[PDB]
Amino acid sequence: LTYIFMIDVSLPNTTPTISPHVPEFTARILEKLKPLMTQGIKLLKTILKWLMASAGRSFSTAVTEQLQLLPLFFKIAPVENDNSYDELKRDAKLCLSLMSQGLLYPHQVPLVLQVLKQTARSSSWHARYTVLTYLQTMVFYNLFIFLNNEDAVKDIRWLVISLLEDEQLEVREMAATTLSGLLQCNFLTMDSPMQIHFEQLCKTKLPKAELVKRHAGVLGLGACVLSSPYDVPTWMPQLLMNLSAHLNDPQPIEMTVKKTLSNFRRTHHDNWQEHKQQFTDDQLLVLTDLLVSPCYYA
Amino acid sequence: FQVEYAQEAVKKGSTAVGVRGRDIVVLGVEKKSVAKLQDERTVRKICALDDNVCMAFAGLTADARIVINRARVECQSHRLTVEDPVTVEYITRYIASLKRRPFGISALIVGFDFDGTPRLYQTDPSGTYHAWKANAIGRGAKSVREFLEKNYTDEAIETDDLTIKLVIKALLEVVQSGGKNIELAVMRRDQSLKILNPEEIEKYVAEIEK
Amino acid sequence: MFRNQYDNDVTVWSPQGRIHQIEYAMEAVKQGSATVGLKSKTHAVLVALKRAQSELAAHQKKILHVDNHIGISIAGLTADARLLCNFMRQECLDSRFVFDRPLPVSRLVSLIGSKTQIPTQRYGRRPYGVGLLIAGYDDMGPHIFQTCPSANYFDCRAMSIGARSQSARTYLERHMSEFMECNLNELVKHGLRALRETLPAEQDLTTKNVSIGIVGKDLEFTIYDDDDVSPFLEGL
Amino acid sequence: MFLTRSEYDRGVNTFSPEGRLFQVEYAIEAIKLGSTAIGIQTSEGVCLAVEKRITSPLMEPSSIEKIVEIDAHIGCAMSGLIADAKTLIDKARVETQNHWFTYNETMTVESVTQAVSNLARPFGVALLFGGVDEKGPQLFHMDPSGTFVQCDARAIGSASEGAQSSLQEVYHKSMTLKEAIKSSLIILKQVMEEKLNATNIELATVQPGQNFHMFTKEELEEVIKDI
Amino acid sequence: MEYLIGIQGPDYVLVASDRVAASNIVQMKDDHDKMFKMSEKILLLCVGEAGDTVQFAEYIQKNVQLYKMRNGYELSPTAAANFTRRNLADCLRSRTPYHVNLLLAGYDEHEGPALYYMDYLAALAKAPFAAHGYGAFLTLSILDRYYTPTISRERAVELLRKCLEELQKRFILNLPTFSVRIIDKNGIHDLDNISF
Amino acid sequence: LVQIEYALAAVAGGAPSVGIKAANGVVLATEKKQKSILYDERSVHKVEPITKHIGLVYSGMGPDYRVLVHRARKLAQQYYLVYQEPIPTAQLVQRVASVMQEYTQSGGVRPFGVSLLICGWNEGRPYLFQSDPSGAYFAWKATAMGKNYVNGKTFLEKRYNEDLELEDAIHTAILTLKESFEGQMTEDNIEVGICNEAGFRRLTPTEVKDYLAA
Amino acid sequence: HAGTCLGILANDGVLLAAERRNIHKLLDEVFFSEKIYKLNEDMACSVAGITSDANVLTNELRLIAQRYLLQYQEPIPCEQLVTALCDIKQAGVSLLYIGWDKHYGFQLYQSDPSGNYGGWKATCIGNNSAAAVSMLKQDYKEGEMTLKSALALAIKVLNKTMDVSKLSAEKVEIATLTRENGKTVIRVLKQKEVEQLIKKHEEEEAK
Amino acid sequence: TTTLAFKFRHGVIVAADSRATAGAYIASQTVKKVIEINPYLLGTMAGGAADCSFWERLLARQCRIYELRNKERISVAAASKLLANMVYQYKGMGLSMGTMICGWDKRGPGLYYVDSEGNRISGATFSVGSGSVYAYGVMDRGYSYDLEVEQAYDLARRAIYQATYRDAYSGGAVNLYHVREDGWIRVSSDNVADLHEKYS
Repeated sequence: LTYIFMIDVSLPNTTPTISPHVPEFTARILEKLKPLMTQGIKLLKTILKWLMASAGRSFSTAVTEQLQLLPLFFKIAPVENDNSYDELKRDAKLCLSLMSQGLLYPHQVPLVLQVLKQTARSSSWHARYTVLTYLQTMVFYNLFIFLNNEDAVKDIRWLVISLLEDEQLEVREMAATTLSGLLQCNFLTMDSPMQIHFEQLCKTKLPKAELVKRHAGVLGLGACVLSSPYDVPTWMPQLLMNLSAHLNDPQPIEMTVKKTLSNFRRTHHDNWQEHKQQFTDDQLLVLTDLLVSPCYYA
Repeated sequence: FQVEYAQEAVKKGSTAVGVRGRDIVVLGVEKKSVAKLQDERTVRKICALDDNVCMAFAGLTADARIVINRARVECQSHRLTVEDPVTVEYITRYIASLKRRPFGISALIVGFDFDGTPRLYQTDPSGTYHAWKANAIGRGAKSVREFLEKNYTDEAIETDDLTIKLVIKALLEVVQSGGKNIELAVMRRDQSLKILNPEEIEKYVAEIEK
Repeated sequence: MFRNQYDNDVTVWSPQGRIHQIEYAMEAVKQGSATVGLKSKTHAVLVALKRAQSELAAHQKKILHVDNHIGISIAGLTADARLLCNFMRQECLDSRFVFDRPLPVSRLVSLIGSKTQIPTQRYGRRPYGVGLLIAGYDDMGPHIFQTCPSANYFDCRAMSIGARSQSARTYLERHMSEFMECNLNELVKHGLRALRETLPAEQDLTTKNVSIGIVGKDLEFTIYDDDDVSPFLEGL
Repeated sequence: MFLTRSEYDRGVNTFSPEGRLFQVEYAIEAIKLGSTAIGIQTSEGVCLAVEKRITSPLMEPSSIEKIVEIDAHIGCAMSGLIADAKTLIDKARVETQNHWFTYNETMTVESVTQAVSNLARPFGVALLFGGVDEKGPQLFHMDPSGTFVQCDARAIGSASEGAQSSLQEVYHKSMTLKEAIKSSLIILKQVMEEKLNATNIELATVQPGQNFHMFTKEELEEVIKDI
Repeated sequence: MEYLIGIQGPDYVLVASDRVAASNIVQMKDDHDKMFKMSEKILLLCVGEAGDTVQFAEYIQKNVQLYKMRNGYELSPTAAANFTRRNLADCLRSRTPYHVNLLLAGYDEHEGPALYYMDYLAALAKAPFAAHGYGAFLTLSILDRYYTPTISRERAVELLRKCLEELQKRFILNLPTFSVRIIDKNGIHDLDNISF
Repeated sequence: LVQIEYALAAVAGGAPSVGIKAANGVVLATEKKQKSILYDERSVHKVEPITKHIGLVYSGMGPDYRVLVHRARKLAQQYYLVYQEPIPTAQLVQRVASVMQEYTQSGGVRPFGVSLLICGWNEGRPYLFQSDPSGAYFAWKATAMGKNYVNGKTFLEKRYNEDLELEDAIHTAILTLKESFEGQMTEDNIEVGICNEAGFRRLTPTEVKDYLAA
Repeated sequence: HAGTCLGILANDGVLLAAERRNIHKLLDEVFFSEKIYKLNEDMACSVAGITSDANVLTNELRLIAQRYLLQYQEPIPCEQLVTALCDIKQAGVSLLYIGWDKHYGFQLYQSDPSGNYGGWKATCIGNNSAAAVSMLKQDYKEGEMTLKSALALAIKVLNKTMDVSKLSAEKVEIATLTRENGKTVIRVLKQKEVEQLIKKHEEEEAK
Repeated sequence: TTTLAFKFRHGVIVAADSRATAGAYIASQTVKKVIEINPYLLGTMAGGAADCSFWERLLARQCRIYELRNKERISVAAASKLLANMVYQYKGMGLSMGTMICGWDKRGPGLYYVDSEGNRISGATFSVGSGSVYAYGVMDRGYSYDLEVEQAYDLARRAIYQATYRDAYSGGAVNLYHVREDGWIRVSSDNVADLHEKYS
């Protein structure tokens, strides 16, 4: 099927060929996969094995009628990506890896971001997880298509931050791993209403939904901490001190502050004699004398 | 890491199919071509472990011959200490725990376990092992196992019709026209392990072609 | 960036005459939670602060029985603390079997520092990443020996080790002249006050995360559980 | 997203200058990968539930049992590989029989968990020991650093931190066993998005009056049809 | 003592043994097979002390069964005799010798039938006929009298019964029942039990 | 096989040694120079006996030779205690070359920087072998090692003829060391050992001076 | 690739055909067992390697061939001696094995250096093996082969793989293994019999 | 000491006395000489008291580890063979054992006399001890394979009584167990002085 549809190229001064079309066929595939969005899951093992073969073996890697095969693939692709899963799951995870690592034309940045904002809106936490791991290897291999369409970098920044508020913990920690990498590759500048959105989210009362609301600021401060692993900027010692104030918080918060500070100290012992000059003497006594040790030291 | 290098020879080694029945259990492997001047006796891949247990393999033929002659001692060192023959799960758990690096083979250990119960197991090279109704190991194992999932229920009425319209019909899904390219094994409950000669192996294919 | 060459193994001297791998193992006693030990010429008291993995879990065995007259206090790897504690228990049993007397607390700590020094000199093995506070009672009175991953050991009037213990060593060095005349219930308050200064201003010494170990003159060594520390935390 | 290594990451018996052992933690971090197991200690027993992850219909489900029987009064659930933990179930089974032979007692759940942890390359599995002792029903977690602790409820596995946050909301210290069987299978429906049947879960409870009991295909059906 | 006997013909290795196992003055089992089959065409009649028989003969039975599994073909009766003689000899200088008196008997497709004898010191001797126990003292001279080398297998059963009637008349132990089986070219059959 | 190729560089830097198998004898001639007049020429010996009938010379490293001359003497007496016959020269070299192979095999131990020339006499037939640091060994009619052995083996191939006697082989062995000597050889600068029906013996220096008058 | 030994199976014997390779002129032409190493009374072998690692591999086969005979008082079957070395090489030279046993008759094997063997009707190992493996596959009646017809095939495929102008009649080492009067005979054929097969080939192939 | 076991159609009976002696002195008469291995096996304590109560408590350990590993109860033919292989390693060192592994398995009723000299034989009827010769003739004349359960209780109960009546080293009280298909049960612990009133 990758050679049945190789002539449909969309080259710049071309003509729609007589040879059969991808949009005329994929619309029929969605008509057969409409109960999913047992005989449709049998059809996925031919579509996924086709989309695995048309990765770099076609002259346009993403026809827009194929892009809504993604929300059907996100809810199937597993999280751990292990050899114990089914062949439907294992071939759906490494089909998403070949589409995210493929290019896209700059008139597809409203079209794929409409899908991923729809897929991670509210379907199931496997789909919210894999949209984040779709994005991190898709706004990197297309990193300057997105930075030209300045309306799109506002939509990535919305989706990553609005998915720190997820009801599933495993989703929101990938949203902070995604945000920490986007800050690191300078896809998202650390503006002031980003930090105001987290610093006015950490100071959140806990009466006993409020726990997941308070945690997402601690993910957000921690995403900024992990974003510069080998430098201490001017904003850096401030959002380590009030990041360290959430150390005696309850336990979903307490792991994250212990992961962020123990990963801080790991990467910042290379030339810490040059990093400690960006700290006050009153702030070195906070970071040096602090418990982030794992369970096997207690 | 090191176990992944074991599995790459299972995916290239010859196919091994086993189903399990009400009274008999059947192995069947793809007898490959050898050479023009190679005597094809020493290249048979259905080995007997004891009187009530035998196994196929797929992978390195060097590391298989280590696994077989270690499992053939534990089939006999069991009888010294227990006097009872091995259960099929005992020698399967022995082979899996035997598999520094694991020995790069995947086996289909079949047989009976002193109460007449039919058994069919699989030692993947990771060290894991579990039960099976019908299974496939080798080069075209994913498609043969998909074929055996389609056909299991009303085949065990006759032990002849169970074990050709499944087993030879599952090798014929991947292997050639047959007769000289199928090594087929069958054992009844507490009789012997009999490898069918190709005068009788071509007999059963003619019923399948009809 | 700064790739040190003299800290692969523990058998490599640096040109400063300073083994880095031993100094890196001494930073592993700063990884555990703080514990305080102190003595009074009557009863010797270990006070410890415990951590839990989560809620719905116990905290930790932080103070361990060694003999009837010796107890220790973990700070560092519990994998190496359990390895030293089975050495100290058996050595106390061997002296109890042979001489039929309690092993002197000064002499067991000498047996640790002979064992602890061996991985700091031979290739492959790593130092014991645990520092013990050892409370004892011998014929010569009570003892608050401290062991370190660097295998020297320290007889102490009082000592706190662990994380944020420098604020607790500051407390104990201010009040160490008053310790030798305290009662039992007064000394443990000084241990709980020393343990208190290792906490933030938004954390409290609850009875769930405080463990107290006491050995003394006629009192055998006994640890105090999640509810038995309540007669010690109430008067505070 | 990006790879940020340090220079103190590839040495086993080597302390990091903050006093860490990163060739221990990175092995332990590489163990939260298998099917999620949840154990809940109640005052009337202790439940043990686990996901199963069967691929083919020809595979018999009764032979990838990731919940085993240590002795008649102690159960155990695994996460990691089923063959990685076979040398920990062997010592736990033998030490309860060494303790029976020598002392004519049932070994307590803490002491089986202590004797298993004394073997600590670290392990590649974390375990949940569920059992009824003289202290009543108890549950012990057995992290791959050889660190063991008493737990009221503890989820292990891939989606553990995230099921543990659900266990904190649903647990209380006056909880019945028929709740915790259903309250954990709510969470197994959360941590994997499939429908429950007799092929994707295994559940086993250890009550005071009864021995260790693995639920059968009828007893698994009568619980899933409630929730 | 327990009783063994073997009569080799041109194509058969007729062997018999008592079915009695005794403690002190009582006898505990009335149907005790002392014959161990090792291949389809060889046996091993083992008597001797308590315990050493079932520990040695089971050791030789599974190590010869291991030869069939590793190779497909079974041992010859001569090589199974020398394999049995090899293990019994080099263990009698060890701390744990065996006090087993053996009578090995097999058929070979090429070499023909064969009866072997060894004592507890493992001195292998191929014999046309042999016997063990205290009852060997009576029954060898019926065999020295009436054995031709070309005796039929039906005249060997009646030669066997003359030896066993001598034990009924003259021997002091009660050996009432005997297990009798033949080792012709078709394998190990099992003749009817000679009993009195 | 890297250290084994480098041990042969330590052999080919060593002093020249020449062995020639005659009709009724074997001759082992070598270079024993001293750096100064201070060295006692007769204190240490390079041509060295193993049995009454086997001797061996080397080219390469001095101290590594003594390990092999101490093992070859043990292996010749472990034969003689068992079989009560003097060891065949073929069987001695199989055991010496197994020792030299045993240090290439095990790690943390460098190979020997020694090639050996092993003469002998068994059953009225002469023998001359050469054991390499690799553990390989070859039977020779005439060969040479040491400095300029490529020039030595081409020199031997022109002046070898299997009908020559033992006295004629001592001349063509000293003439082979003469080509790569760089000096004036006295009775002390070389060491010759001959092996015949009477056994192995290294020549006394007054016996060598008769051969140096040719 | 050093040796050029090749095996050929027939109805009444097997034959090894190795060439004696002499690099330098001053190497002594040894009068000992040169190229075909006899293992016991009914089995021989030949290696594709140097004559020092030959003496390790053959004197290990001879331990296995005599630990068997000490234990069973029968000669070893000619596959178990192949298998027991292939188990030792599984934990670095290729061999051939000719022999006879009462089970599977005349046998020929070829041990890989990895530890794998196989029964061959004719094969080659060593120098220019695939040049002569392909030449045997051209002309070998796989079943209709007499001993002398196999023996003429050997000096045919050796005249196209080794040397110049004489087939090295004093440097080729054919040994045949036959059955005669119940015992087993291993005949390293003499130089007069090895020269006439060159003469019976140079006359038959020129005419 | 006198023990007794016989297989009949409804399982296998185990009978034993209760007296342990010190040469001539009676140490106690309350000895549980039927060693309860686990709910499906049971052995008798004939010979030395420690040498049976150790090696069958070690058998009970080993039969349990078989059950946990292999997910099935050990057969009686194999649980005796474990005991025979354990005590043959100490042959000639002075173990005064001798016992009868009883129980039910897939093969039917199981009964295996195991002695310290290395014997291991199956069989329908056995009797071990110093008064084993006296329990034979009462049991051999009243044995059938097709008894009743109430008849097979009184057969073994009386055959131990006649054994205690002639053997000076056999006495105390009888202990009668019955091994049916779903395990063993204790049916009586009748005193010998109380049996003397009924039988006479």
